[PDB]
Amino acid sequence: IVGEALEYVNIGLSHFLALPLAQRISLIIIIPFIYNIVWQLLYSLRKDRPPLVFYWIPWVGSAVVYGMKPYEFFEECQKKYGDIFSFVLLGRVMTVYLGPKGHEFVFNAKLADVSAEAAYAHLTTPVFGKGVIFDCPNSRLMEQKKFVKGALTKEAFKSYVPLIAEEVYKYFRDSKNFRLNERTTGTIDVMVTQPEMTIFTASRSLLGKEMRAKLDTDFAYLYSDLDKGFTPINFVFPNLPLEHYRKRDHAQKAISGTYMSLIKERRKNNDIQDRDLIDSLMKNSTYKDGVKMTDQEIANLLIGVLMGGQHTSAATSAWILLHLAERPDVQQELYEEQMRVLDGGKKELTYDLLQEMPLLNQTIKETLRMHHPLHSLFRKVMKDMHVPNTSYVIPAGYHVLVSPGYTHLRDEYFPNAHQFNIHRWNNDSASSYSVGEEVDYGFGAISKGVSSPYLPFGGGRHRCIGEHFAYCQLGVLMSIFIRTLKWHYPEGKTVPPPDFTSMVTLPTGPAKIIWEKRNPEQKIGGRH
Ligand SMILES: CC[C@@H]([C@H](C)O)n1ncn(-c2ccc(N3CCN(c4ccc(OC[C@@H]5CO[C@@](Cn6cncn6)(c6ccc(F)cc6F)C5)cc4)CC3)cc2)c1=O
Ligand code: HEM
Repeated sequence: IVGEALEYVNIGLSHFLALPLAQRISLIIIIPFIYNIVWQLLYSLRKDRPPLVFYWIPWVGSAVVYGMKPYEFFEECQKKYGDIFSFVLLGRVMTVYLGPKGHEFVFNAKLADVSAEAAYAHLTTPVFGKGVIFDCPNSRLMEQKKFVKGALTKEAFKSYVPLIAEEVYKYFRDSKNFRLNERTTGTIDVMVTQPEMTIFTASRSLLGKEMRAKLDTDFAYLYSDLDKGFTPINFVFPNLPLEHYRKRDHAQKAISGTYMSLIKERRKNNDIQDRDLIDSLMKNSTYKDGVKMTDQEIANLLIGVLMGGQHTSAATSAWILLHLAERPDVQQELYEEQMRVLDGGKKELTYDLLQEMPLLNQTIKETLRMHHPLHSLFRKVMKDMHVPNTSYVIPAGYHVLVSPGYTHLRDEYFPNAHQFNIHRWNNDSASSYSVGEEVDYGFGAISKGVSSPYLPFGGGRHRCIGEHFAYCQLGVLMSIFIRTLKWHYPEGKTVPPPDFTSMVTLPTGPAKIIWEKRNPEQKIGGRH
């Protein structure tokens, strides 16, 4: 008889429940630890699954090392399993596909196969507000990107360039970090100066003079509040009853409220021109089904667009300054270009003249290669995906992770990849371009192929639409920096390592540089 054993299960269950609440808790710990380790070992037997990176702590997965040095993580994984592999991240299984084929597999994936908004909505909806970007169907996103692109035209850029220049000179004149009319040399932290320069120039151009004027008041503090709410933690803890989160939410309401105030006032004046992104969205934000964006959605879309461009651009100009700080040879070469194109500084900078500064654009290009702001782009897998030329199947509920920034740093695709060399882009200074066929997902014709090893602006339906705005802003900014100042490192200092745990791969601060005026007696005019 074995029925005596079935009794003994029951008995065992009872004897278990009467263990001391000390031993019983550790069992509550030690059991999932063992099952996890067992499940992985069984998972490796499955060959329609990409290799899974081993980990001890359940749920947490490889979060720590991935968070701290994702490119070094990816390299070790790549050496062991090749380009396709999975790892556990805070409850989620990420399947990484490295290299150009990975770009193709994720960026060009079927709309039915993956979802970005499913990956990203928690990160962004709390910050931007409802109804826009990733809080709406992909088809709504496609048209929003079309609306915003409508204020990012060549003629807009011609009008923005002098507005941006004015803000940069204003910042050199009035900021305590510079004060060039009073000081001929000084030390700055680029992680302090660049976010300020960035929001000032982006506000003035995209949002207009009134909105820029508000950053000169206490209202600036709300931007700082909202800004602090744009962080990776939102991936895990989007909302939780703390101080941090209420300021953020308050800020969102307060800032969207201000844009709406301006919007409603411009319409109640028939004062709707072609100045800024606000005018533009007012005139052009009706979807194809005839539904119009609400004033709230318009305001929210403004916040999203300003916030995203804030962090990518601010990090990029910081890195540019940092790399040039140890390359007086490159500052020198850039200065010669400025003198040539602007006739010794006589000519006023314009959008057309910016396009005749290939070395400057190449410098932005090379900084975006060495410092892709977003080291990992995500999609949630919605339908089972088979990985071509493999037996691999990525089951729904997984996430795919693509990382062009990792490929940016591979010697195979960029010789001496960890060397800053703007001349690798000689006669190839364009922000990006297509090597063949194009396609349109609803916001303009863009490259069909996404196989370039250089993809700072992504590709496919979720491709950036800010690239030309960013080059315009970075271009004006760096053209004025170069013409006005030389700079270098404090003794024994050099380019800092990136902080891969922040929203963007900004430098680990404080990252200080020492500036000095090229023309000590040059004064910046205007009232203050
Ligand atoms: C827990 C213990 C801790 C210890 C120390 O290990 N740890 N362990 C692990 N980690 C860890 C691990 C990983 C990370 N992150 C990985 C994910 N990252 C990330 C960032 C942004 C992303 O943005 C998605 C969209 C794309 O478009 C944007 C952006 N944009 C594009 N153009 C302009 N803006 C956009 C678009 C349109 C708009 F209109 C606006 C927008 F914004 C938003 C996607 C991914 C951040 C870093 C951080 C920390 C830890 O910290
Ligand atoms: C150096 C500057 C920038 C870089 C490197 C950059 C990079 C990117 C990348 C990689 C994506 C695709 C994300 C994904 O596929 O998951 C993206 C998307 C996007 N970016 Fe940018 N970006 C920059 C600046 C800007 C600016 C200045 C704006 C607005 C003025 C902007 C607005 C957008 C928008 C609207 C999307 C679409 C997101 C989607 O369709 O899912 N970006 N950007």
